Parts: sequence; C-alpha cells; structure tokens
Amino acid sequence: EEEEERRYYRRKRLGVLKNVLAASAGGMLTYGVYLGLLQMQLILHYDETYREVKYGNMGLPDIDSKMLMGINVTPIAALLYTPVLIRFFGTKWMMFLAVGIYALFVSTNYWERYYTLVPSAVALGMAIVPLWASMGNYITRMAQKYHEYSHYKEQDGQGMKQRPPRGSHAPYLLVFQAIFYSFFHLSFACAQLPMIYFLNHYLYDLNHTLYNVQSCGTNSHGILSGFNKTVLRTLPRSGNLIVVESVLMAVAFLAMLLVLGLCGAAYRPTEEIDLRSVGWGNIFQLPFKHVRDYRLRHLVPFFIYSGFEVLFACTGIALGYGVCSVGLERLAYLLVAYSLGASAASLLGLLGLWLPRPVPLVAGAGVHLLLTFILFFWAPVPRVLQHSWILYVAAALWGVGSALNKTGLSTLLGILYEDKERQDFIFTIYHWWQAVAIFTVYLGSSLHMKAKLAVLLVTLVAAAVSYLRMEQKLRRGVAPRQP
Amino acid sequence: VSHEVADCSHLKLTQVPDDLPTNITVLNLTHNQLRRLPAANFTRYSQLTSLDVGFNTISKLEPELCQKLPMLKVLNLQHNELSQLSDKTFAFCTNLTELHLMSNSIQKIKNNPFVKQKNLITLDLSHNGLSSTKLGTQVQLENLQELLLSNNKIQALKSEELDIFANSSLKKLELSSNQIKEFSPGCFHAIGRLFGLFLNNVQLGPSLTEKLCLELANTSIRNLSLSNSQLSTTSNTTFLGLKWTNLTMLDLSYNNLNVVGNDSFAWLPQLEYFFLEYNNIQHLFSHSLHGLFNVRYLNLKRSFTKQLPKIDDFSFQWLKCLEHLNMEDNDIPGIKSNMFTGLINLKYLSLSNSFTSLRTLTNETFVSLAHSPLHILNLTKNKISKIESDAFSWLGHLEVLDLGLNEIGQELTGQEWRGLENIFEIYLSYNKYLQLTRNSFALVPSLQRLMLRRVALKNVDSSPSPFQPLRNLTILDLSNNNIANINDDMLEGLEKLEILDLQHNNLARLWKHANPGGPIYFLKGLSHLHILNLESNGFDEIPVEVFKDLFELKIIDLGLNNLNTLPASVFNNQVSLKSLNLQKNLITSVEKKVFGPAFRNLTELDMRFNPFDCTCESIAWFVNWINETHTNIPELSSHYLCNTPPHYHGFPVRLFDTSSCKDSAPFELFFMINTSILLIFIFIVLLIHFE
Ligand SMILES: *[C@@H]1O[C@H](CO)[C@@H](O[C@@H]2O[C@H](CO)[C@@H](O[C@@H]3O[C@H](CO)[C@@H](O)[C@H](O)[C@@H]3O)[C@H](O)[C@H]2NC(C)=O)[C@H](O)[C@H]1NC(C)=O
Ligand SMILES: *[C@@H]1O[C@H](CO)[C@@H](O[C@@H]2O[C@H](CO)[C@@H](O[C@@H]3O[C@H](CO)[C@@H](O)[C@H](O)[C@@H]3O)[C@H](O)[C@H]2NC(C)=O)[C@H](O)[C@H]1NC(C)=O
Ligand SMILES: *[C@@H]1O[C@H](CO)[C@@H](O[C@@H]2O[C@H](CO)[C@@H](O)[C@H](O)[C@H]2NC(C)=O)[C@H](O)[C@H]1NC(C)=O
Ligand SMILES: *[C@@H]1O[C@H](CO)[C@@H](O[C@@H]2O[C@H](CO)[C@@H](O)[C@H](O)[C@H]2NC(C)=O)[C@H](O)[C@H]1NC(C)=O
Ligand SMILES: *[C@@H]1O[C@H](CO)[C@@H](O[C@@H]2O[C@H](CO)[C@@H](O)[C@H](O)[C@H]2NC(C)=O)[C@H](O)[C@H]1NC(C)=O
Ligand SMILES: *[C@@H]1O[C@H](CO)[C@@H](O[C@@H]2O[C@H](CO)[C@@H](O)[C@H](O)[C@H]2NC(C)=O)[C@H](O)[C@H]1NC(C)=O
Ligand SMILES: *[C@@H]1O[C@H](CO)[C@@H](O[C@@H]2O[C@H](CO)[C@@H](O)[C@H](O)[C@H]2NC(C)=O)[C@H](O)[C@H]1NC(C)=O
Ligand SMILES: *[C@@H]1O[C@H](CO)[C@@H](O)[C@H](O)[C@H]1NC(C)=O
Ligand SMILES: *[C@@H]1O[C@H](CO)[C@@H](O)[C@H](O)[C@H]1NC(C)=O
Ligand SMILES: *[C@@H]1O[C@H](CO)[C@@H](O)[C@H](O)[C@H]1NC(C)=O
Ligand SMILES: *[C@@H]1O[C@H](CO)[C@@H](O)[C@H](O)[C@H]1NC(C)=O
Ligand SMILES: *[C@@H]1O[C@H](CO)[C@@H](O)[C@H](O)[C@H]1NC(C)=O
Ligand SMILES: *[C@@H]1O[C@H](CO)[C@@H](O)[C@H](O)[C@H]1NC(C)=O
Ligand SMILES: *[C@@H]1O[C@H](CO)[C@@H](O)[C@H](O)[C@H]1NC(C)=O
Ligand SMILES: *[C@@H]1O[C@H](CO)[C@@H](O)[C@H](O)[C@H]1NC(C)=O
Ligand SMILES: *[C@@H]1O[C@H](CO)[C@@H](O)[C@H](O)[C@H]1NC(C)=O
Repeated sequence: EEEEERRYYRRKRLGVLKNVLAASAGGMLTYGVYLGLLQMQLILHYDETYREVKYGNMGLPDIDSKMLMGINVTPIAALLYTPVLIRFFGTKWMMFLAVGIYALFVSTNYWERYYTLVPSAVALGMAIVPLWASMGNYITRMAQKYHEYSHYKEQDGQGMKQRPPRGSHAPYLLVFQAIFYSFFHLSFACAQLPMIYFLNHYLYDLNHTLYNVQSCGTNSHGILSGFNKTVLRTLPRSGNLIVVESVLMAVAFLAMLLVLGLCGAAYRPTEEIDLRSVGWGNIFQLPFKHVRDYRLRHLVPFFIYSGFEVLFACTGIALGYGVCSVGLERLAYLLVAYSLGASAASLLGLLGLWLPRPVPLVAGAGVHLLLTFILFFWAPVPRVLQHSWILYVAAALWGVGSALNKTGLSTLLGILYEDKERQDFIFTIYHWWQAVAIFTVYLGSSLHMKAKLAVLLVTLVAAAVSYLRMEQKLRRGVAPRQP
Repeated sequence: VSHEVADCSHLKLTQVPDDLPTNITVLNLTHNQLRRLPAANFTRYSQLTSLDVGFNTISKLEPELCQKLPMLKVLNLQHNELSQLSDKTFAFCTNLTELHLMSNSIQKIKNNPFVKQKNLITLDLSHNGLSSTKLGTQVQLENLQELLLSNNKIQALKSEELDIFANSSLKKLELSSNQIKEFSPGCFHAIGRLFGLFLNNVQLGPSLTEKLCLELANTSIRNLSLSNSQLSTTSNTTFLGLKWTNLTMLDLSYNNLNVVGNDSFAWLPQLEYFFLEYNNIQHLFSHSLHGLFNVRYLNLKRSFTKQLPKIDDFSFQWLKCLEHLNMEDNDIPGIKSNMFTGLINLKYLSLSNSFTSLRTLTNETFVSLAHSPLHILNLTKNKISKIESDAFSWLGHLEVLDLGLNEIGQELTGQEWRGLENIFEIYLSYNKYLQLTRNSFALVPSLQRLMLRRVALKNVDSSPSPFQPLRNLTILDLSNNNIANINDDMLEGLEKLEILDLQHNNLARLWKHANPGGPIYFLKGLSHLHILNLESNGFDEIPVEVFKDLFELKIIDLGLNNLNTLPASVFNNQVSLKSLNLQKNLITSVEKKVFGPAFRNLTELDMRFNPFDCTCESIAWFVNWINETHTNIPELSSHYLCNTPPHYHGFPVRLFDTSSCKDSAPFELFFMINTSILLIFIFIVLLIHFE
C-alpha cells in the first residue's frame, strides 16, 4: 500500500501551511493592536484638554517619556537574555510569551499610571526582540520542514538521510516569507482602524491645529516643530474609550489564543536533548563568537538600514511630510496607503523568484533612493491643499521599497544559513541590530534632517552587498565552526 | 393667574372676559380699556363678591348690573368717567358693603342715590367735583362708618346736608384738601356719632380754627387731624370747646406753628396722642404744654426751626403720663439742668440729630431724668465727641442706649458707664476712635449686645480680655476697624455669643503658620455661635482645628478673601451648617475631602467670581452635586465660569459633563480582571507545557 502515507504526508504539509498562516496572522494582529494603542495614546496625550481634565496633576508627559524610554532602550539588554531564553521555552513558546507580554502591556493601558505602565513598557522592550527572533526561526524551520517533507515524498530513497535540500529550499521559503510579510504589512493598515472609527472624527479641521507652521519638509528642524497645543475639538467620552479598548483587548486575546492553539507542536524532544548537549555555559557567547563571521560585517549595515527605514516610514514620512499639507485627518489614510503599497510589493517580490538572489534587494535600494532625492529637494507648503496624490504615491513607493528590502533580506538570511542554531543566532543578531537602529532613531529625533544619513547608509549597504556577492562568487570558504 | 382672583391688570382688555371659570369671586380689571358693563354679558357670573373696574373709562353704569350679583360687597369705580348719577343705579341691590367712586367728575347729587344700601360701611367720593356735602334727602346709610369726601370743592358745611346721618356713626369723615371757610351753627351735631375728623391741607387760620373748635361742642369726637392747616399762632381760647369733648388724638403737623401761647392746650384733659412734627416753633414758652397730664405719645420731630429755638426750664412738667417723647431732627442748643424734669412715666426718648453742638457730656447733663424710668435712649447724629465720667449715672433703668453716628473720640476708661445696672444694648458704631482698657466694660456685666462698626478700634490687644466681664454678651460687632493684633485669650466664657461680625479687618497674618508663635485661635469656647462674618480681610490660610467648638454654626461668611486651597477636616464640627459664602475668592478645586460635611444640609450657597479649573478630577463631584440637590445657587449661569484651561475659558460650570473622567467607566476593575486572568492563563499554560 502507498495511498495512506500519501494522504499522511499531505496532512502534514497542510498542517505546516496552516500553522505558518496562523502564526503570521497572530503576529500581524498583535502588532496592529500594539501600533494602534500606541498611536491612540500618543494622540490622546498631546493636548492640554485631555491631560488637564482627566489627569491634571499626574505628570503625564513624564509617563510618556519613561514609556518611550523603557520601550526603546530595553531591547539592547534583550541580547543579554534572549538566546538561552529562546532555547528554554522553545521556538514557538517564546512567540506565545511575547504576545502575552504584548497583551499585558495592552491591559495596563486601562488605569494608566506610572507603576503599571513602566513595568509593562520594560517587558515590551525586552520582548520585542525575542518575538521577532522566534518568529523568524519558526517561519524558516517550518519552510525547511515543508521542503523536506515534499522532497522525501517525491524522492523516497534519493534523499540522503541527513541534510536533504542542499540550498534548494528557496522556492519554498520565499513563498512563505512573501505572504508572511504581506500579513505583517497589512497589520499597518489594520492598526489604523480604531483611529479611523473613533479618533478621526474627534479632531477639528487643520485650519487651526496647523496654524503656526512656518516651514516643513526639508526644513523640519525636528519631528514636530510648529504645532498647536490641542488637537481634539471635543473630549472623547469615557464610554467610547472603554469600548474601543475592550475591543482591542478582545482582538489581542483572540490573536494570542490563535497563536497558542493553531500552532500544535513543532519542536520534538530529540532536538531538545540535541541542543541541551551543548550546555548553558556556552550559549551565552555564541552570538559573541559569531562576530568572526565574514558575512555579518557586511550585513550589519543592512540591518541598521532596515531599522532606520521602518522608523522613517513610521514617523519620518507621516509626521514630517504627511502632516504638512493636511493635518491628522488624512494621516491614517496615509498609513493605510503605505500599508497597501507594502502589501502589494510583497507579492511583487514574490514574483521575483526566477531571477537570482541579489537582484530585488539592490533594486529596492535604488527606488526609495530616488524618493530620497524627492525628499531632499521638494518641500510641500503646509498651508495649501493643491497636490494630495504626491504624498500618496511617495508613501506607496516607499512602502514598496521597504517591503522589497525586508522580504529579500529575510529570504537571503534564511538561505545563507540552514542549520537551526545558525538561524537562531543570525536572526538574534539581525533583530538586535534592528533594535539598535530603532534606539538610534529614538536618539536621532529632533535634529536637523535625517535624509543625508539615510542616503549615505543606503549607499553603504549597496556597496557592502556588492562586495559580499563579488567575494561569494569567487569562493572564499570562510565560516565559523563552534558546535 | 386665576387663583380665586381675576388678574387682568396691565393686560389691556376692552370687553369683559367670558371664558374665566365660574368658580371666581374677585375680579381685577384695572388699567384696561373697559367702556361699558352690560348686564347680559354678566349672566354667567352670580357668586361675585368683589368687583374692580377701576383706572378705566366708563360713561354710565348699567343700572341692572347688580341685580344678577346678589353677593356683591366690594365695588370699585376708581378713575372713571361717571359725572351724573341716577337713583336707579343701585335700587334693587342692597348686599353692597364697600363703594369706591374716586375720580369720577361728579358734580352734584340730585335725589338720594345712596339710599338702598343698608349694608354700606365704607363710602368714598374723593377726587371728585362736589360743591356740597348733600348726599340724600332723608335718613339713610344706617351702617355707614367711613365717608371720604376729600379733594372736593366744598365751600361750607351746613346741618341741612348732614342731617341724613342722624342714625349712624361716622368713624372717619375725610374732609381733607378742601376750601371750608364757614361753619354753620349746629352742622356737626346733625350726625348721630362722629368719631374721626380729617381736615388736612385746608386753609383755616386762627379764626377758622377757633370757630371749628367751638362748633364741636357736646360731640363724641375722638381723633382730629389738622395737618397742613397753616396754623401759625394759637392761644388759650383757640381749643376752647375741646373741654366739652373726649378727644384722645390731635394732629397739628406741617402748620408752621410759630408762636404757641400759654395754656393753649389747657382744655384737653383726656388727650392721649399729640402730634407736633414739622413746625417752626421760635420759642417754646414755659406754660405752653399746660393741662396735658394724659398724653402718652408726643412727636416733636422737626417741630423747631432750623439753623435757633429757645426752650425754657420745666417745659414738660405737666406731661405726667408721657410714655413716648420724640424730639429728633431739631436744633436745641443744649440740655438744661431742668429740661426733662417732671417725666415720671417715660419709657422712650429719641434725640437723633436734635442738637446743634452738644460736644462734651458731663455728669450733670441728664440730671432731669433721675426720676424717669427710661428704657430706650437714642443719641445719634449729635456730633458727640467726649463723654465725661458718671454721664449716665442718673439712668438706672436704661436698657437700650445708642451713641452711634457721632464723632466720639476718647479712651474708654470704664467710668462713663457707671450707674447702668440694667443696661442691655449699647450702640457705639460709626464713631471717630475708642481705645479699649482693661476695665472698659467691667461696670456693665448685664450687657447683651455691643456694636462697634467702623470705629477704628485700637488698644484691644491687651493681656486680659476687654470683654471678659461681658459674661452675658450675645451679639458682638468688631468690623470695619482694620484690626491686626488679636490674641487667643479674648473670647473665653462667652458661651452664649450667637452673632459675631469681623469683616473689613486685617486678620490675614494671624491665621498663617509663618508668624511667630503659630496661628491664633480666637474662636475657641464660643459654643452657641450662630452667625459669623469674615468678609474682605485678605485671608490666605485657614487652620484645621479652628472650627472646633462651632457646633451650632448656622451662617458663615468667608468671601472677598484670597483663599485658594482649603485643608482637610475643617467642617467636621459644622453639624448645623445652613449657609456658605465664598465669593470673590481664588478657589480652584472643590473636593470631597474638604467640602464633605459642608454640603450636607446647606441651604443657600454663594461662590460667585471664583476661578474654578474645568478639570474632572477637581470639580467632578462639585458638578455632580450641582446637578441634583436642594441648595439654591443664585446667579449660576452667568457668574460661575472657568479660567483654565484656555479651551474652557469663560465657560459655565453647568455645561461641564462628568461622563468623562477617571471614575466614569470602571476601567480599573477591567484592568484588574484582565491582568489577573492573563497571568493565571500564562502560569497554567507554562505548567501544562512543562508538566
Ligand atoms: C366722655 O366720657 C365720660 C366718661 O365716660 C362720659 O360721661 C358719662 O356719660 C354716660 C352717658 O351719659 C353716663 O352714663 C349715664 O349715667 C347715669 C347716672 O349718672 C345713668 O342714669 C344713665 O343711664 C347713664 O348710664 C356716665 O355716668 C358718665 N360718666 C361720668 C363720669 O360723667 C361723657 O358723656 C363723654 N362725653 C362725650 C362727649 O363722649
Ligand atoms: C459732677 O462732676 C463735677 C466735677 O467732678 C463735680 O464738681 C465737684 O464738686 C466738688 C464738691 O463741691 C468740688 O470739691 C471742692 O473742692 C474744693 C477744692 O478744690 C473745696 O474747696 C470745696 O470745698 C469742694 O470740696 C470739686 O472741685 C468739683 N469739681 C470741679 C471740677 O469743679 C460735681 O460734684 C459732680 N456732680 C455730681 C452730682 O456727682
Ligand atoms: C492654537 O490654536 C488657537 C486657536 O485654535 C490659537 O489661538 C488664537 O491665538 C491668536 C493669537 O493671539 C488669537 O488672535 C486668536 O483669537 C486665537 N484663537 C482662538 C482663541 O480661538 C493659538 O494661538 C494656537 N497656538 C499655537 C501654538 O499654535
Ligand atoms: C352741651 O354743652 C353746653 C356747653 O357748656 C352745655 O351748656 C351748659 O349747660 C349748663 C347746664 O344747663 C349751664 O350751667 C352752663 O351755663 C351751660 N354752658 C354754656 C351755656 O356755655 C350743655 O349743658 C351741654 N349739654 C348737655 C346735655 O349737657
Ligand atoms: C385715632 O388715633 C389712634 C392713634 O394712632 C388710633 O389708635 C391706633 O390705631 C391703629 C390702627 O387700627 C392701631 O394699629 C394702633 O394699635 C392704635 N393705637 C392704640 C390703640 O394705642 C385710632 O385707631 C384712631 N382712631 C380712628 C377712628 O382712626
Ligand atoms: C435711633 O434712631 C435711628 C434713626 O431713626 C435708628 O436708625 C434706623 O434704624 C432702623 C432699624 O433698623 C433702620 O431701618 C433705619 O434705616 C435707621 N435709620 C437711620 C437713619 O439710620 C436707630 O435704629 C435708633 N436706635 C434705636 C436703638 O432704636
Ligand atoms: C445673665 O443672664 C442670666 C440668665 O438670664 C441671669 O440670671 C438670672 O438673673 C435673674 C435676676 O436675679 C434671676 O431672677 C434668674 O433666676 C437668673 N437665672 C439664672 C438661670 O441664673 C444673670 O443675672 C445675668 N447676669 C447679669 C449680670 O445680668
Ligand atoms: C479652511 O481650510 C480650507 C482648506 O482649503 C481653506 O480653503 C479655508 O480658507 C480655511 N478657512 C479659513 C482659513 O478660515
Ligand atoms: C360680551 O363679551 C364678549 C367677549 O369679548 C364680546 O365679544 C361681546 O361683544 C360682549 N357682549 C356685549 C353685548 O358687549
Ligand atoms: C374653583 O374654585 C373652588 C374654590 O376655590 C375650588 O374648590 C375648585 O377646585 C375650583 N375649580 C377648579 C376646576 O379648579
Ligand atoms: C388689583 O390689582 C392691583 C395690582 O396688583 C392691586 O393694587 C389692587 O388692590 C387689586 N384690586 C383688587 C380689588 O383686588
Ligand atoms: C345677601 O346676602 C344674604 C346673606 O349673606 C343672602 O341670603 C341674600 O340672598 C343676598 N342677596 C340679597 C339680594 O339679599
Ligand atoms: C332713627 O333713630 C330714632 C331714635 O332711636 C328712631 O326713632 C328712628 O326710627 C330711627 N330711624 C329709622 C329710619 O329707623
Ligand atoms: C386766656 O388768657 C388771658 C390772659 O390771662 C385771660 O384774660 C383769658 O381769660 C383766658 N381765657 C381763657 C378761656 O382761659
Ligand atoms: C407765658 O408764661 C411765661 C412765664 O410766666 C411768660 O414769660 C410768657 O410771657 C407767657 N406768654 C404768654 C403768651 O402769656
Ligand atoms: C444633570 O445631568 C444630566 C445628564 O447630563 C442632564 O441631562 C441634566 O440636564 C442635568 N441637570 C442639571 C440641573 O444640571
């Protein structure tokens, strides 16, 4: 007989596919909830009306400052406690712990005080990096399992008992990462749902909140130099706020429970004891031992650029250029347009499979580069509503470049390293460098302009990727070996 | 609008309404345009008792009107146009009791139109144009008591026109503002009983007054008003016939009595009330008020000339039963040694602005009141500046003494209040200056009220209490004096003090915590305190244990101060608080911790012109309490505004919505339950996984 094992392997592949889809859906849902709550608290705490009526003598700006700090400075220390961590619970249970920490941070948003927001902010900061690490490890490992199952089904005796694919899991990793980042960038549009359905109708017209804005664009001189003290025409009723926050808690709990249940178990105890054969006294320094890797010294600027560009797409274009001609009424639509652009670019890069590996990457490194030029000469006048599609198309192209670069880097880092521990350490280093980039943008706020730094960093990444390819073709044969 | 009355005044109606309910009994059609009163339109109303159509314009009155009103008692025709009157006007209607016919241009009476009202009590024909007092041809008006014929053109009185009142008792005969120049013999004798007689603003003179006085022989007249009669000089033969009467009241005011001869009132042995206000007496003779040994009320207000009148000694020796002597608003030069001698039954004497220059008050001033049981003494606006010792020793029964509205400036040594054993009230407000002394009020232990408003009181910060012997003091007023040195040992033992006013002072630096010695506590011991006032002093801080013994505190006043924050537990002892006044302050927040027991049973609240912050955390409970309560806050929609934040600047507090605050929705309980279930779920799933 042979049809029973055929159907068996079919069910295993279907389970792998649905588990990847559920993990992606839960990640995007929890990230959208987090972004929406953060945006709602940033807009609701930037007015003397709300801050003085509801809180008054509470030191709310201090609360926001300490929260932003504990969110942006903690991820660094995450490196000091993420490897063993992701090897303690597992590759999937750390994802659940991270989404639970996110749900806890959302829960502490109700009463809103110091001793309840500061610890939740520290937990979110220390979990934002292991979340991405375990997420990438899970996606890559499940793509590898799908590929090995397909190969063992189509080739029973041809596949050798150890290390089947031999660099042939790219067509199965790319099609997974594409839909994964499609969902992750659709999360950006999903995060703007509460602000659209509740907050976008409570702020008055841009004629008064954008009054003392003398110049913007290339002459920003900060995140928001000129702006009004208040933004809401009427103070939101407590009932609408509590129902919105309860809906947010409900959808976050739904995401967390679908991550828990619709994942099964993809760890097995054999690999557990295999990795425990290494020990705890060595796992601390393997991410520090991998600094001798040749490919990392040329890819660290890529991670720094990824962090800088996601922070620019989050704040630089929306709060630096999108706030000029139009106020907070069309910022949500701007973010949704950026999200749809990135989601379309995800499948656009998915189409780029027949071409070799380092083709779309630098391609993205060009397109937004052009936008950088557009972000260096063109400066929109704030007190005029003549051109409104230029911002939309600029955000669309920026999201296109962002999605292309991110997906390409993900597939590249998944292809260059196939061993499980290698994927773990490499994703850890990638996400720690991304967190360092985010922390630098946090410190890089309220300066003159950050477009020159962006263009120089993109040029550096382009040169580094070209160097990496040119030395990888002529065969170096350099790789660290610390079992 | 219609509660047993028909209010139609200032509403402008031309015809009588026919839509008012039939249960009405009083109408009021004044200031309207009523022209006629048809009897057919009044068929619906029959239980009427009071009718008022005054201040209108009606030519003739419909004669058959009263036929359908068998209960009509009040009928008013004020300011109407009924000149000629007919006999058939009131013929078959006899239940009428009042009749007002003021301002009607009535010229003359032809044939007894007022003959079929056997129940008429009050009849008025004033403001008319009658030239004779003839109202009938036979005996009529058996129960008439008031007949007002004033403001007419009557030239002379005859018995042939008054013989119709032979079987009646005219309680009041208003003949004021007339030109009576002749009194026919026996004119007043035609009336059965004549009680009141009002001839005001009538040009009489000495001769006419003597003729009127001699005509009233064998008459039962009780009151006689001759005000504004221009009576210049009287003699002992003027009120000659008055000895054949029982007159008890006499009004000789506004007549400019220049000279009053001796024994001018010797023929009034039973007179009880005598009025002499507003005259021009040049010299009050010695034997002027002779024979008035029964008058118990004398009014000499403005009786003497302005700018000087002469008063001889023993001028009131014959006023034995004088129980009320009022001589205010005059220019007596000074009090003689035997001016008020012979007043054995006096109980009231008012001397407000009665002297030109009464500077010093020696011990020999009120010697004429040694045998007088005076009870109320009024000495105001007399320019009093100095009071010597033993100035009131001759007044043992004096209870209420007043020296206010003067320029009194001396150091109260306590020797001036000697001889006041039964003193109860002392009024010393609106003076120059009084310096207190250790034994200032030691000779008046029976005191119960002390007013010291606007005196600029000093020397109060003595080591002992100046009000210590005032163990029976109930009301104290030390306001408008700009005092700044008050000790804590000032109001001990005064556990019956009920009213205390301390406004317009400088008690700000005494309640502060930064002064040497600490905040002063001068409100201790006062248990029966009821009224309190500390308005316009500039207060900044309030102690916590200052309102300890103020149990029965009803009304308090802390307005016009510089208060911004109030400490906690400062109204806990206000178990009977009724009113609160915190206007013109700098109060921002109203919290439960400091306005808790104050807003329990408060009646009238006043916090006008206060800069409240339009924040929920500060005034949430305040707005919730203003939402529903029984305390009335006057002028709340236009005087209770907000200053900060600028978004709510100039916004009334009544429009503040408390549905958006930290206690509107229970998100704290939601946070607790969510965090708990999340932590328990995480712990249990880690336990299941680790097994
Ligand atoms: C002023 O008042 C005096 C005192 O009341 C009046 O004198 C009194 O007049 C009445 C009525 O005539 C006298 O009553 C009569 O007494 C006699 C006995 O003498 C008796 O037979 C009668 O049947 C009737 O009761 C009363 O005695 C008399 N009293 C005195 C002390 O004289 C006087 O009439 C009054 N005058 C006026 C004008 O009102
Ligand atoms: C009201 O007060 C005045 C002033 O205090 C009193 O007048 C005083 O009367 C006594 C008694 O005559 C006078 O005493 C006299 O002293 C002289 C020596 O200075 C002596 O020679 C005489 O024999 C007599 O004792 C006193 O001088 C006098 N005071 C003044 C300022 O003249 C008056 O007695 C008081 N009246 C009452 C009713 O209390
Ligand atoms: C924020 O906006 C408010 C109005 O939306 C501005 O207030 C105005 O200020 C000018 C300057 O004195 C006044 O002439 C106007 O009457 C004000 N408008 C009002 C009171 O409605 C305020 O200046 C703005 N501030 C900033 C920093 O942008
Ligand atoms: C009404 O008053 C006159 C005024 O005195 C009284 O007339 C006196 O009457 C007595 C007794 O007849 C005489 O002795 C007097 O000489 C009369 N006085 C005169 C004429 O001036 C008269 O008595 C009084 N009427 C009554 C009823 O007593
Ligand atoms: C005559 O004058 C006296 C003195 O005013 C009147 O007696 C007072 O009348 C008023 C009005 O009814 C009362 O309120 C007072 O109590 C009376 N004073 C008393 C009785 O001592 C008297 O009413 C007048 N008589 C007439 C007929 O008008
Ligand atoms: C002494 O006389 C004065 C003047 O008549 C009295 O002052 C009046 O008091 C009444 C009572 O409240 C007020 O309604 C008036 O307005 C006051 N008039 C003035 C001009 O001040 C004073 O009350 C009298 N004192 C006593 C003890 O009777
Ligand atoms: C203070 O007030 C009290 C209470 O009214 C007075 O005590 C009364 O005095 C009278 C006068 O002899 C007695 O008839 C009462 O029996 C007393 N009653 C009580 C309860 O003691 C007291 O005399 C007043 N003090 C002064 C100095 O007048
Ligand atoms: C409000 O904004 C619109 C946007 O174009 C503008 O046309 C209008 O003049 C503004 N109203 C003002 C400035 O009063
Ligand atoms: C009765 O009163 C009504 C109400 O105004 C009026 O219309 C009507 O003319 C009156 N009747 C007579 C006869 O005046
Ligand atoms: C009419 O007046 C009488 C007496 O005041 C009262 O009892 C009755 O209720 C009134 N009618 C109406 C309809 O109110
Ligand atoms: C009618 O009303 C006026 C104004 O209120 C009042 O002065 C007058 O006494 C009233 N008349 C009657 C008879 O009620
Ligand atoms: C007058 O009043 C009496 C009793 O108040 C009553 O019996 C009578 O009907 C009324 N009307 C007339 C015309 O007497
Ligand atoms: C008036 O009074 C006299 C005396 O009592 C009496 O005889 C007469 O009948 C009375 N007049 C009338 C109309 O009753
Ligand atoms: C009034 O006094 C004069 C002067 O002594 C005297 O001649 C006359 O008789 C007196 N008249 C009366 C009625 O007392
Ligand atoms: C009143 O009597 C006094 C004292 O006998 C006397 O001086 C005065 O002239 C008399 N006046 C008249 C008008 O008789
Ligand atoms: C009390 O609050 C309710 C709810 O906002 C409102 O409908 C009502 O008008 C308020 N009443 C007063 C007297 O402010």
